[PDB]
This record gives sequence, structure tokens and C-alpha cells, in this order.
Amino acid sequence: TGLGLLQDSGLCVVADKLNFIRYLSHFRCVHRGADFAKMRTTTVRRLLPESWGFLCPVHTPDG
Amino acid sequence: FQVRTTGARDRVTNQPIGGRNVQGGIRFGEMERDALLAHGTSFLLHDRLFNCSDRSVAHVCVKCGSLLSPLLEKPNRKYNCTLCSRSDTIDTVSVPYVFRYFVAELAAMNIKVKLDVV
Amino acid sequence: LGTGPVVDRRCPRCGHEGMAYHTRQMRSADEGQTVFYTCTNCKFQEKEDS
Amino acid sequence: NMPWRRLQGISFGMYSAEELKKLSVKSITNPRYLDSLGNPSANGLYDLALGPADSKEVCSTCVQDFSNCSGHLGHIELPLTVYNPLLFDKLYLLLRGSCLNCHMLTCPRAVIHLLLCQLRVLEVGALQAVYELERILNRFSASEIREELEQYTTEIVQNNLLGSQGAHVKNVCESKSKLIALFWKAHMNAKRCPHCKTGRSVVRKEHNSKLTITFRGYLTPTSAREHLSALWKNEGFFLNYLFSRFNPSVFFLDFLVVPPSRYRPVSRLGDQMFTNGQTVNLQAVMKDVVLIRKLLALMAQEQSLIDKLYNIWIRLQSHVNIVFDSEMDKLMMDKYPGIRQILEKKEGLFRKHMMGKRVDYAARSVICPDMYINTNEIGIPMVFATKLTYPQPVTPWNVQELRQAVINGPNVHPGASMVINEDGSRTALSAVDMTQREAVAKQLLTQGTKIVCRHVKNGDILLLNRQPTLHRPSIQAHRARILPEEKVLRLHYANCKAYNADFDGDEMNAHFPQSELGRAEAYVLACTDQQYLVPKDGQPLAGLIQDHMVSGASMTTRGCFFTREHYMELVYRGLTDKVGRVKLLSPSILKPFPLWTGKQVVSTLLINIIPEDHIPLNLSGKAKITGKAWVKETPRSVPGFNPDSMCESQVIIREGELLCGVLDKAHYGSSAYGLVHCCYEIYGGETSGKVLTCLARLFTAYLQLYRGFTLGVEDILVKPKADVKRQRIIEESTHCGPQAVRAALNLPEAASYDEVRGKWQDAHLGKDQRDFNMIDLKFKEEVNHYSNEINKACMPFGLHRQFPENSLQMMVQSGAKGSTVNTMQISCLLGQIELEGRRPPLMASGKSLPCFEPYEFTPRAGGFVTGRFLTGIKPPEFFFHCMAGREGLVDTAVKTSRSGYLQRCIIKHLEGLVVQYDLTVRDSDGSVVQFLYGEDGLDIPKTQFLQPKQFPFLASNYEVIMKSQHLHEVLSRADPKKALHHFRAIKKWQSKHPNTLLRRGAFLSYSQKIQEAVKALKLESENRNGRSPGTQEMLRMWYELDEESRRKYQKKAAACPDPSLSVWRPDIYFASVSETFETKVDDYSQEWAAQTEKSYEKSELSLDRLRTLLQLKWQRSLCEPGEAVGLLAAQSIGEPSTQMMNVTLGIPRLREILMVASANIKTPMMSVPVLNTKKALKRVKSLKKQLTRVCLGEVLQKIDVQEQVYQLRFQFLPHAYYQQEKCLRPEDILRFMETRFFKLLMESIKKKNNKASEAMERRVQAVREIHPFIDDYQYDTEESLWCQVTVKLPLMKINFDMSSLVVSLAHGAVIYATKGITRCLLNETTNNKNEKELVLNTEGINLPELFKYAEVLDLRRLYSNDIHAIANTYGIEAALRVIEKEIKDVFAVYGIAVDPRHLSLVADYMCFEGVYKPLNRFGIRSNSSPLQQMTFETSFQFLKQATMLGSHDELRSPSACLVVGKVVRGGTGLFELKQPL
Amino acid sequence: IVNKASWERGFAHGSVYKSEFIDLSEKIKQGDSSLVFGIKPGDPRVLQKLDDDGLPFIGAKLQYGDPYYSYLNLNTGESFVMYYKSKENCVVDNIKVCSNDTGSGKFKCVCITMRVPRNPTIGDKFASRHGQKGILSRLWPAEDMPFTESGMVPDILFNPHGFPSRMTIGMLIESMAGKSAALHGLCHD
Amino acid sequence: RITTPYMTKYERARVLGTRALQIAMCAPVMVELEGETDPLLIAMKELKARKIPIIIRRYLPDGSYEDWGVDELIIT
RNA sequence: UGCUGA
DNA sequence: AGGACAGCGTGTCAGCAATA
DNA sequence: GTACTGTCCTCTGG
Ligand SMILES: [Mg+2]
Ligand SMILES: [Zn+2]
Repeated sequence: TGLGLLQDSGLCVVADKLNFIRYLSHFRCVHRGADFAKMRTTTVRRLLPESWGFLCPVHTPDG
Repeated sequence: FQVRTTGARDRVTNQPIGGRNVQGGIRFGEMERDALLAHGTSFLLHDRLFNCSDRSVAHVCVKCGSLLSPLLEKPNRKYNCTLCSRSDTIDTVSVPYVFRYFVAELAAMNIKVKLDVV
Repeated sequence: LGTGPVVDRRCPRCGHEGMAYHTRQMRSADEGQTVFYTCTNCKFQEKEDS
Repeated sequence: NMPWRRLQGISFGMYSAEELKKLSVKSITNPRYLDSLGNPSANGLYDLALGPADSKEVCSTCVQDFSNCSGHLGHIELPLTVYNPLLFDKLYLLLRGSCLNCHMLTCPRAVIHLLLCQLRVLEVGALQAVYELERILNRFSASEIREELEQYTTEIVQNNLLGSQGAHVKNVCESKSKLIALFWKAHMNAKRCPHCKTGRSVVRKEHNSKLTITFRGYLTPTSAREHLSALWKNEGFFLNYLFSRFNPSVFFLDFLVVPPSRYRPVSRLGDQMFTNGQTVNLQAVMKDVVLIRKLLALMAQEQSLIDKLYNIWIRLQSHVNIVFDSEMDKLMMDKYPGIRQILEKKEGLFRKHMMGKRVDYAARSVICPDMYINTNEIGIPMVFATKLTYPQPVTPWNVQELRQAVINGPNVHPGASMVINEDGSRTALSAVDMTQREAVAKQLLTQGTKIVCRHVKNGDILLLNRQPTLHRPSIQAHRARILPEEKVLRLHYANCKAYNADFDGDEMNAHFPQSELGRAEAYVLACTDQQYLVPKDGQPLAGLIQDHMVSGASMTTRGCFFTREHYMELVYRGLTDKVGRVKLLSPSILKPFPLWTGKQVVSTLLINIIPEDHIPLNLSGKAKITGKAWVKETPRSVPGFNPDSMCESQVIIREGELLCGVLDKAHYGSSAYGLVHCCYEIYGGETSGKVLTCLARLFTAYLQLYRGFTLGVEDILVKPKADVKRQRIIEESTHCGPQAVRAALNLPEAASYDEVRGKWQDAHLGKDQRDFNMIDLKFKEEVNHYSNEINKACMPFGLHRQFPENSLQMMVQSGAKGSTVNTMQISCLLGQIELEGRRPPLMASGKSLPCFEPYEFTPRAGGFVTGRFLTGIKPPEFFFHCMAGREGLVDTAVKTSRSGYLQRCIIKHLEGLVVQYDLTVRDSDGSVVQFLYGEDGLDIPKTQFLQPKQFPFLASNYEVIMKSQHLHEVLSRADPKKALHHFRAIKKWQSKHPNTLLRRGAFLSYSQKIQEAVKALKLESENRNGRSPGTQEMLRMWYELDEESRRKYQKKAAACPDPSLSVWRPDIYFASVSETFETKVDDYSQEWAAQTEKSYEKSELSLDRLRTLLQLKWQRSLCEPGEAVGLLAAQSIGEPSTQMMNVTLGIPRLREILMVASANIKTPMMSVPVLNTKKALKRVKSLKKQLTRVCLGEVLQKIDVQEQVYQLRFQFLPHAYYQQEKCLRPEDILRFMETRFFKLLMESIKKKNNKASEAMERRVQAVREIHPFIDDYQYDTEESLWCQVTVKLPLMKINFDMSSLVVSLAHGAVIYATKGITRCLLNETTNNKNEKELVLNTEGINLPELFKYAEVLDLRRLYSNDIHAIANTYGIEAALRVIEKEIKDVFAVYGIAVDPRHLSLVADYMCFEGVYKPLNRFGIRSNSSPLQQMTFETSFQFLKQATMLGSHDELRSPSACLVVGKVVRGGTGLFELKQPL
Repeated sequence: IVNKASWERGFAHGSVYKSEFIDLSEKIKQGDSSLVFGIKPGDPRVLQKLDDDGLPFIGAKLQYGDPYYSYLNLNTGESFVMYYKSKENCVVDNIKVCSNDTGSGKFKCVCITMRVPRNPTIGDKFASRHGQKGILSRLWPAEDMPFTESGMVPDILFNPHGFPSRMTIGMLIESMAGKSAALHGLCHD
Repeated sequence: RITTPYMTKYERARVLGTRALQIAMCAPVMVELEGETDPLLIAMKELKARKIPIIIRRYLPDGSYEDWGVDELIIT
């Protein structure tokens, strides 16, 4: 049973101490899902106004 | 930073290996050959691909046009055609290895590639 | 029964006297913002790079 | 000594299966291929007779080692026959349509013989014979049909032989493709048998590896093989043509071929050190063969045993399938990818290792700015230079410098790593003893000479490439300037825009030609100064950038004075002259103190660069910096002064000396017609490169020595007393939400302050969501009024420092970097945020951000940012700005992903189109696409100065242009009589016929007696044969009552002479130019002979020398033979898209047009002008109201359904608010319900119930005459008061809320509409020149349903974006121009402008064969190249096709020429050299 | 642009630590121990590059082609020098000898740490705290730099054309804030 | 006899390349070289003097060809 | 497969 | 012959770890 | 993703 998850990869990742600002950002990251990296429509990438105070507007990978 | 001259030639296609750890070549690509022929520099596009990549010197049954047919005697080592027993028809043709690899792959299905030598 | 020109700054293409611009950042995070101009007398759209 | 033998042709066929034998060194039988330790197990897949897989061993078949042995083939002999997976599907059809009893196809012999004869004629090329045979048939026993067709077919094949070589052309492959496809698609279905009526032994195949004949038996490949063997016998004459002399045996396999072991290399996989995916599939086949060979022996030592035999058969087929196509069989595992996956994909074998090989002698490193090496040079960092080696032959005139190289050694720079011997090879010098290198420095010149592999020697030619290669200018050749101690490749900044390099970590590749024949082409063709103009629109590509533009604009300004010593040391530092005296100037100011001007520095730098023999150029143009940028203080009226006669806006170079103008980006830049563009025209591309280099050096020395450029905070600051107005305007902008939204919902003008919030909420939670976008749009408007008021307050004159002295202005204003919208948005406003063309989205509760109340009217809540980057933006505005900046990046990624594919498809279809030696644009097979490249020749980059308005430049610089290029030699070696006489004839004709659409004719010309006849002659008759009483008199007088040979009304009515380019070969015929160029030349000669008269300057040029000059400059701009213009058109349509309101825009539209060629487009439209007559204007109102669709649902209030007796009252709307613009009446509307809705209702009731388990009287009666359910409706004698109906199904029906059905049906029920038109609209004005124009645009497409209004609307000037509808009402030559105009209008919305000569070629290729054909995977089926067409997409379907048809390839495409290692047949390879003996 | 004297006085010098775990249970399967770091006495191959346990000296410099380890198949009695193949210079700074988790391992696993000096060359990417990235294109001599009226001389030269299109007005404020801080001994937020 | 009299740029490129590959293989130089070690500079020197005995064989799209002399071809 | 660079 | 539908498709560019 | 080809699928015409 997939554990009621919907994702079966990228569940754990390497935490790299290149800097202490790369390391501290692994324990505050939130991944919408690894399947959404393959989608024609871009609507799970919209920065809605309901993530005010819960997700940072600026801190997102830029590729 | 990478510079490759010659080095690991991939065995399946006789082409430079790639990566940076070994000599590592630079894939040319399908997008770039188009620009090189727009300039009408056919010979630069010939020299680069054929001579810096898989340039091979295969033999053909000129009468029957098969790459697979020519044969070497066990040690003179004069080529003789297996399909038709003629030894003086065989002559060399410049061709790639991936061309030979493709003739082999097509035979792996009973398909025949008959080629006209001139 | 009962119960879009932009801010418009001045630049010419065919005639003169005032286009109108929409700014959109149609670029990456290492670049700057592109500008979209539109004329008044006619309707000719520009689409610069900055 | 190379093989010397070349390839002419490659054909794909099928191997006999008996000739594969003797193509086999041994049969393999041992399953386990890997030895206990990892070596080859004897008789396994990896064997030593199938070749040495690795260098360790020697083959048993021929003694020879790896790298010298061509591998050998072997065969897993199968226990019993299996079907071949590629020829399998066809087999199925060959068994579906056939009588297993009779063994004959169920097709009428008419079709069989017709198709047989059509194929017989196609094999030789005859293409009219196809339809001729079909019509001969239709106009006509089995022998009877055969003899009727075979006579004609043999006559064709005999009289039209000698054409077997001229049959491999498009239009001959499309016909055969279509014929055989139609056959397989329409005539191979299961049918009752002709001869025996009961011969349908229905073969019906389950998943592959399974064919089941009925009385549900399992078809054994042996029974199917015998069926095919006995069907061929009866129907072979026909199938030998449908398949090539195919033997039916080829459809079945009795062995599998194991490819040579050198092509199957053991790597590793999880928990397995030595495994190839191909050997793991072949091992599975060998293992099943072994289990099956055991069961056969079990039968021999003798339902489960044979059920097991039939199950292991199906398993052996699903493995032999997987061996051919990994995904043919979906129910098996341990399935590694087959050959379809080895060949056919982006990873593949064609798009990798075939078109994209990896190359030796190449480097890649980060690129760094240089600027002190000439524009044609690259800096090499002494680490590539010591490794990159050119293999030069040793000869008497180089043996000295080569000797120093072998002595310098492998590691010192002018050295060499090796020397190849005459017969031997590769004696490496890399030793560092320094004595053996000297021992071998001798014996050079001591057959083919020794070749020294020398290093790069500071003059070599290198090809440089940046990886997103989107145009020809992305690969250019450079001149190897060697630099010591670095690992970066240094490149001039003029070559940046060409590559798109940015010096932020920008790795770039450098290739080193090794042939001495690719060096000649890198020097002549690929050089980086022949690349000055982009091939997209001919505009310059190389130019100076950034601080070379702010430096040159501040030095060439009027108040820059230099002393003798700053004048000098600024001239010599730009020149660095090496040859000859630097010619200087005289001080402009000679007295109080000798002083120079800065324009004089540029002047004196310009007269030294221009070549000594040639003379300085004259030039007149405009500057980028407007003459209004300098107006500090209000301009006062000077009575007699034209301020622009003496302005810094007009650039005036007079004999190489700048006399006026600033010389900003408009020159030195990437703008056309500037100083460097004219230098490149008159004096060549090397002189323009020299000018660029020297001007860069001069403008750097200026800023580095005497001036300086910076950008502080006091040039982005804004004056106080100007920020007060900004603040008050921002305060005013915080009150414009209620009015905006309200007046967009058309609400009561006031008195509602909460009804507006509710209406906004309703519009937000609505389903259509187009009354919400209305509010969004009418809101980004009051906010935009305040910004205009805000930018105007601060940016022009509210800045603390103004343009001459502001550093931000003078950087965006001279084209250096940036824009006035960057300058603003740094000061005084950031703007209105827009994500998808709309404001930021709201939450699910109606608030856009947690800080804002739900449904808040303030523009701030919708993304209107009034903050600037000067004084930062608040958190809520930060959020919206981040949303926008992030959508930008997402869109970039996706856009590039789509553009890459579009461009790949285009380039893969238009690649073989090259200009031939007869100036005609032909494809690879000779098919004429165009008879003249741009419709006139004249490649793009050379036609830049042939425009008018550039003649006053060619006239001013006439002496330089004749001396530098054409010279007096060509002008007097020209003979223009043939072409000049033709133009005189054309001019005389057009003089006698002013209106060229007036129906010229001999007899028509003999209607001037019209009065002579109408007077008295014809007054007595009727329409004898329909013509007239008076027309017969004219016919009689003309017919034979006129002179025999002197009735020459013909000459007064003859055609215009055909254009000169058509008859007189523009290349070898002087003065033969285009009909639009000679008109321009006439106009300019007439406007130039009337300027010399009042000129106060002596002109030593005559109108008839200027004419010859222009004619030569035309004849020389003529698209050299071999140009390969289709690739240039592909790349010119691709690059702009890859980089970059009720219609479609962007790549969607380009893909609709080019790649899909759809008959269904998202936004079809029309536009007919309105005829400009008083009656037409009145009729159009009714016309618009006549074509809009009125649907039952658009006219309804609400239904009232009662329920098995289901009543229904429609309750229609009053006419007050729908008859105004719909042209409807209530009797028609109600009559509609009686005849269409009330019977479609029973139609839908049956749709549900089939799978469920005085005058009122006549109308009601006829209506229930037709249906048995209704009882009685109603009548409404007063405006449809109450109009219900009643139904009843009394026995048993599913009584539910059927309102659902009668509501889902009362929406798609339309009263009446013109087919295809959804709405019209009259966009009042479309012109300023003749503003009086009116246009009746539409949002549907029906061309004929407008032909009825040829008096209300102009049906010439009718336009539509459909291109398939135009191609069906007006033809294909009319769809060409619609295609071209559509592409042009798609590119126009972004300011891009592709040259018309490219769209002409694209449209001519798309519409080549009579139909609008898509430029995609289905367009290549009509292509004469199997090797192409499989290097594109679906490579295995195109290989199966080419194989079952015996399709032959001529090796004339670029792809087929690069697959077999030939030289492409365009550009440099288009001719021989033929050394004479 | 980076001043050359600033770069020679230690501006932005750096290093990389490449730790390589050599577990030598590879090169062999479950047979006899072919794995013990060790040097057969007198091997001409490792005359003075290893230190009698087939491990480089701590502090030694390594270059391509230098000896890097020497196993010894205990039964046969044969050594294998295993040369250093990276085309870059480093210094060995530590070597951990590890056991098997039961304190019973036999000199089969080691971890060598090499130190690679990576000072700012030409082609290295620098950045500010405002997204203004850029490679290092020159090292401008310290006597060719524009000196100020206070005797100072910049150590970074930043072209003023990255501001107009990128609108990073925070860099122009950070410059003034940091200059005021360095002047007054303060620390602004 | 009907094609253009001038030498297209592709023809110049291929003729220079072939003459250079010949010179480099020890062919006699009919141009009196003056101390230059590049075979391509020598080939350009020969093309400017009108000493190249090569025959450009221009192929038409139907197989028909026309044989032009490198001397009888207007080099721009 | 997770990263990273244009 | 009005459909219903099952069926193929592509997708810029190079590196590293690491592991099937 | 959508739109294309394809594929029959078998419904009223001689
Ligand atoms: Mg970059
Ligand atoms: Zn043979």
C-alpha cells in the first residue's frame, strides 16, 4: 500500500553542509510533490495569497 | 573545463566516450550540424563528423551490395564473398561504424540492407 | 435591466506622442524585467527586452 | 590511401532467411553466456566465433583481434516457426480479408486489377496514368477488366520507360503511399466470400502472439504459414506489387539472428557484473527454445500436454516480440528494451551517434571579456594551445619552422606532440630528454611526407559555439590569439550578441579543423566578419555595447574640447597604428588656446582606419538620442529658425569627418544604416570590424584617462517638491476601487455600497467567469490613470540631475542598457502587477491576501504597487511582485520547451531546399519549390541598401562604391539591350491599358459598334439561343463578315509582356531587374534630377550613371547558387520564437499554422469591408443582427416541470430586452418549440429509455399527429403568456427529476444560426488614411454564407485566418498568401519582423502539392527519402514502411548524406573540381 | 574586476577537502585477505612516497602519477601501488584507520583526506547579497587602480550597468551603510 | 554556358581548400611564394594570380553538368 | 533518481 | 454512413554523485 | 494537453 502518500520517490534526501545556510534550509523545506515536476500546466506554482506567514514568497528554487 | 582530443572510443559506436573524468568529448548534437551546413561549409561538417568521430574503412560485395558478405581467409588474406563465391568483386568503401552497427541491428530482425557500390 | 490602456508614457513607433506599457517579468531570476509597449493612434505592440 | 569508392543509393528490403544462412558462423545453443568467472562460455551468446568482444581474444572465424575484426552473425535456431513481429500486422490483414477455404481475397477483382495496374504505372513514374486507369475502369467478367486495363498500362509502361530513375520524387511517393494505404484501410475487412458464400473463417487476433480462427481454435504459425503459402499461389501477381517478389515465408521466422558480439557490450546492472540488455532478451528466447525442445521429445517418448504446447508457443512469440520491440508485449517482465528502443527515440541511435556524434580536437571552457584582441580573434589560454594540435605536412618551405616545433617539444608553446611517418606512423616526441626530439628534428624530408602534429600557432582558425545554437551566427570562425597563464577563452564584446554570451559563467566550445579544406571554408565562409548581419532580417549583429555607447555619446556631444596632448594619446590609443603615419586634423579653435572637439578625435580615427587607396565616406542619418533630450529651459520661438537644421540629432559625416551628431547606439550599435553598417557596405566586412575594434579602444581610453562613468544614488533620486505631487497622487489613488468595479458591473450609478460586494462575489463564484475578467480589466484603468499622472510628475523633470549629467538617463537613453520603464519602477512607481494578464488571484474566501478584507475595493489589494525600488516596497506588495517574478521564470522554461520542438520540426522538413545554378529553389529530389528564391532572388543581407531612401547614400558615395567594388570594368562590360527593350514594351502596354482588370479581348474589343447595332439593326428578334436579339447581329458581323487576316483587333487586346526576371535570367543579363525595383529607380531618378537643379554643390554623377550603378548593385545581390535558403528560413522562424484581444498568440498560433495545419483552429474569424454606400450602411445593421446565434436558452425565463405525467411550461422572456439585437419574433420562436424542441425532447427521452432497466386546434392536432405522447399544450394570444405541454408514459418509466434532461437540452437548442458563425461586429474605424472604412468582423467561418451580400459588403478584400477554408473557396495560390500574412501577423504582435523572403519559401513548400500540408510527422510520408523521415520521428514505422516496400534512397538529403558519410549536396559541395591532365 | 594586491594579501582565499574512503574489500571477493595496507620491503615503486603501511605521509603533497596506497595479498605476498590519478595538487592532511564495528577488523578500510587550495582565479564566480553574480575577469594591478583622494584604492571594480535593468537599489544602500559603519565603528541593520 | 559567370563563395571556398590540400601534399606552387608557411595563404596567392588548373563541374538538378575553368570565372 | 550550471 | 474511440506523439543545453 | 490519424463499426442503398 503506498501508505496513502501518492509519491514513491525523493522521500529522503542528502543534507549537505556546504554552508550553514544550505543545511538550515533542509529542515524548513516543504515539497509540493515530486510528481508535479512533470506537468504542462503551471498552477501549483502560483504563490497564492493564502500562504501569507506560512511559506516564504522569495525562498523558492529558481529553475 | 574540458578538452578532449582522442580517448575512450565507445565500443558499440567507435565514438569519443564523454564525461570529464576520462578525456571526455563534447556531443555535437542535431541542432549544431544545421548551422554548420547553413554556412555552406560542407567540408568542415564532413571533416568534423567523419574524421573526428566514427570514420571506418569497410569492405562490400560490390556485385551483391552487402556489408556482411566479404570474408578473410585464416592466415594470402584475400577477401572472398560468402553469399556468392567471388573473391575479386570485394572493394573498400569509407563508411561510419554506427553505419555498420545499424546494418547489424537491421539484420537482427531478418531485414536486409542492400547497398549499391559505385 | 438594472441591478485597457496603461499608464501611457511617451515613445514613438509609426506616428508619435505617447505609447502605453505593461511590465511583465518574462525572464529568469538573474535577469531584468521586460516591458510591453502599445501605441495610441494605432495599435502596434512592442515587446522590448528591458 | 582511402577506399576511393562512394555510395550512390541505399535500398531497404527483407532478407530471404535462406541467404541469412551463409551469413552465419555458427548456431548458438548454450543459454548461460557468462562463464563462472566472467569469460565467454563456448556455444553461448558471447562466443569466440561471433568475434572477439574485447581486445583480449582473437576470433575463431578469421584469425584477427578486436579493433580489426568485423564481427560475425550467429543464429538461435528455433524449435518451431514463429511469426516475425514487424511483418506481423500485415499478415493479420492478409488473413482477415481472405477466404481460408477458397484461398483468394474477398475483394472485387475490379479493385485488385485497378490497383495492380496503378502500381505497374507508378513503378515507372507515370502519374497521369493513375487517374486515367481509374476512369477507364469506371467507364467500363474478370478477364474482360484485365484486358481493358492491361492494354493501357502496358502502353504507358512501354512508351514511358526510361523513367525508373526519375520516379523517386515527391508527388510519386505520395501517390503510391496513398494508394496502398487506402487499399489496406478499406479493402481488407472481413467479408462474406464471393465464390463460396460461407468463407468467413474469421481470423480475429488477440494480443500479439495470438491468432484465433473459428469453426475458437488457436492458429498455429505452421497453419497460418501454410494458409499464406496457398494464398500467395492464387493471389501472387497482385501481392508481389503490394510488397515490392516478397515470398510469404518472410512473414514467419525459423531462427533468430544474434548480432556480432562487438555490438553487444557487457556492462553491469543491479547485482550482475556482466550483462547487455540485448543478450538478456536473446537468452530468454534460448531458454524457451530449450523447454520447448524437451516437450517435443516427451511427445516422441509418448488435453494438458498440447494445451502446454500452445501456451509455450505463445510465450516464445511474446519473447521473440520483446526482442524486436520492448513494448510490443506488455504482460512479460525481465523485459529489457528491444531494437525499436535502440533506434527510435531522442536517446535512440539516430538523434545520438548518428546526427550528434562526439568530436575530437575540441575544447570547452568559461569565456572571459577581452577587448584588446581584434574582433575576429579568440584568446587561447596556453593550456589548450599546448594540447590542441594541427597535423601539418612537412615540405621544403615549412621544414624550418616545423624543425623548431619538434625541437621546442611537446610542452614548450611553438612545439609539437608527434610526427607521423611516411609509411609507418605515430612516433611521439612527448619525451622531455630534448635530445631524441633533436634526433628526429632531422630526418624531416630525409611517399606522403612526415606530418608534424604542431600546436596552435597564433594565426590558426577555430570554430566557436555556444550551446543553445538557434541561428547561423552561433558558430563563427576566429583567429587563435594565444594568451599565457589562464584557463579561460577570451572573446571580444562585439561578438557577444551573436552568441548571447554574458560572462557570468558561460562555457563555450572551440573546435579545431584538421583538414586544410575546412580551414579554407572557416576563413572564407564561416569567418566572423561575413557574419555582421543577421540572416533573419539583414540587420547588423556585431556592435559595441554598454560603456562604449555612453563613452562615445559623451565624447561626440558638442561641448567636449581636448588639448593637443589629450587629442593625441587618444587618437593613437584607439589606433595603436602599426602601418603608416597617423593623419591628424587641425584644431577647431585656433586662437585663445588651440583646442580640438572630440568629434575631431573620432574623425581623425576614422580617416586612418579606412583603407589607404579608398576615399572617406559620406553619411547622413539620425541619432538615437532625440534632439528633445537636451532641451533644458522652455524652447522660445525663433522666427526664422528650423531648430532641426542645426541639431545634435542629425548625424552628418562629410568625407569621413563627423560634422554633427552624437553617434550613440544608432551607430556603433546593432542598429541598421549607421556608420558601421555603411562602412560594411562600401568598404567590406573587415573594415567594419577594424572600425569596431578601434572605436572600442578609443571609447575605453576616454573613460579611463580623462572622464569616468559611475552610477550613484544622486541620479536615481527625485527632486523634493516633486515627491509631494507623487505622494498626493498616491493618496488620491486609494479611492478609485468602488467606482471602477461598480461602473463595470453596470450597477445603479450610486446608492448601492453592499450590493456591489455581493455582485462581485457572485461574479467571482460564477461558472463562466467572464463577468469577473470584465471587472479586472475595467479596474486596471483608474489605477493606470494615476500612474501616468505619477510617472509624468517625477520622471521627466522631477529628477535631481537631468539627462546630459544623469548617469541612469544617458544609459537608458543612449541604448547602453535599460529602459524608461526600468528608470521608472526605480523612481516614482512600481506599477500594476499582472500574472496571467489579470490581477493576482483571490483566495477561496474572497480575499487576495491575508492582510486584506474579503472583496476589498482598494487597488492596493489587487496588486497596484505604488512603491518604488528607491524606497522599498511593503510586505503585501513584495508578495505580489514575487508572484509575478516567479511566473516569469516558469513561463520561460515552458516556452523554451515548446519552441525547441517547433524549430526542430521546421528544420527537419525545409533542410534540403538550396538555390541551384539556374536560380531555382529545388528540393533534394529536384522538385521545384520556387522558380526564383525570394520571388526575385536577392538574398536578404544584400538587399538592405537597395531600398529607396538609401539611394541618396549610394549617390553621395558613388566614387568609392564604383572604385571599391564594381569598378569601371563591370559598368562597361555590361550590355542592357534585351532587358531594356522588354521594360519599354511593358511600359508601352501599361500606357495603353491604365486599368489592367478590364477584360481585354479581340471580340470584346469589337464592341464599339455597340451603338451601331443598338440603333436600328437588332430591333427585331428574341433570345434565339439564350444570348440576345442584338448580340446575334454582332456575332454575325464579326464571325465571317470581317477580313481574313487583317481583322487585327487582336493586337489592341493582347497580354502584358511577362516579367523580365521570368524571361531574361537576372544573373547573366544586365538591367533585368524586378518590376518593383525599376519603379523605385524611376521615381528616384525623377526626384534626383529635380534636386541637382537647385543643389548649390557640384554633382559629377548623371542620372544614367546612377541607373547603371543601381542595376549593378541589384545584379550582384543575387543569392549565390548553393545557398541552402530553407535552413535559413527554418532558423529565422525558430530563433525569434525560441527567444521572443480575441485571437490566439505566441507559439500556440505558430504551431496551429505550421506544425498542425488544422481545419479546426481555436479562434476562426473574418473581415469584409462594408462597400461605402448609403444603402449598405443601413443594411449592415440588419446583417449584424441577422448572423448572431439566438439559442432557446438565451430566450427563456424558467421552466416549470410537474411529474409519469410530466408537464412543462417554458415562460419565454418579454421582447423589451432581447429583440433589440437578435431579430426574433414570438410566433417563430414558439413554432420552433412545436417542430424541433418538442420532438428532440422525445428523441432524448428515448435516448434515456432505450438503456433503462378555431386555429389553436390545427397546430395542436398536427403536432400530436406526429408524436404519440403529447396531449395538448396551451395557447398565448397575448405575448406568450403561458405555454406549457404535457406528456405521459403510463406503464413503467424511471420517474426522476427529468428537469435535468429538459435543461441540458434547452441549452444546446438554438433557434436559428448561420452555420459556423457565432457573432458579428462592426469595428467602426480601421484606417486613418481613408478613415471612412468599416469592417464586419466575425468570430466564426462560413465563406459562402456571405456571398449573398455582394452589394452590402466587399467580397473582394474578404479575409479569414482559416487557410483551409480559403484553400477550398479560392484555391491554393490564395492560401499561400493567407499563410504568409498569418505568420507575419503572429510575429508582429511582439515587434519581431522576419523577412518576407523566408515566409514566401515556407508557404511555397507547405502548399507545394496542391493542398495545405502540415509541417509535421504526417507531412514526411510524402517524402522521397527513407533515411530522412526516420531521422525525424516514428523511425520504426518509417523503417517498416521502407522495408515492406523495397523503398530506395538516393543519398541526396543532408540526413542521408550524413548517415552514410558523404558530403552534403549544398553550399560548398555542389560541384566538382576536375583537375585537368 | 579584483585588485591584484588584495588578491595577493589573502582576499577570499579558500580550500576544498576531498575525503576518499578506501574500503579494500573491493578488488577481491570472499577468499584470502588480499587486503592489508602494506609495502613489501624495498619496492622501487614506493621508495619514499609511502611510509611502510602503504599510506601517504600526513602532510605530503600528492600529484598525478604519485604513489597513493599499497595493498599486500597476504597469502601470495604481492603488492600493488595504486597511483594518484587526479590532475590537481593537494596535501594529505589526515588518514583514519577504521574497524569493523566489533573491533575485529583487519587493516582493510581507511579514509584519506586531501586538501586542495582553491584561491580566486580568473573564471571564478563572486556574488553580492543582492543577486548580482559575476565571474572574475581580471586581476587589475594595484598601481593601475584608480586611487581616491584619501589614499585608498578599491579592491573590487563593479560596472555600473547592472543597476539600470536589475534595479538592485539595495546594493547602493549597502555600500553607504557599510562605509558609514567602517567609518564610525558602528554596525547598522 | 548558361550559368552565372562569377565564382560563388562556396566555389571559392572549396577551390581554396582543395588547392591548399594539394600544396600541403607537396605539390608545385606556381605562385612564387615569399616566405609564408600557410598553404591557404599560398592558395589565395594563386587564386589572385589566376593560376589554378581546376575545373568546377556545376551540377544541375537533373544530372546534367557544365564544366567551367577556374581561370574563366570572374572572381569578385 | 536527487542536485547543480548556462 | 452518423459516429466512439484508443493511440501514438514530441519536449534547449552541458557537469557531478551513484548506482541499476 | 489537444488535436491529429486511424480504426473500424456496422446502417440504410442496388
Ligand atoms: Mg549567462
Ligand atoms: Zn555476394
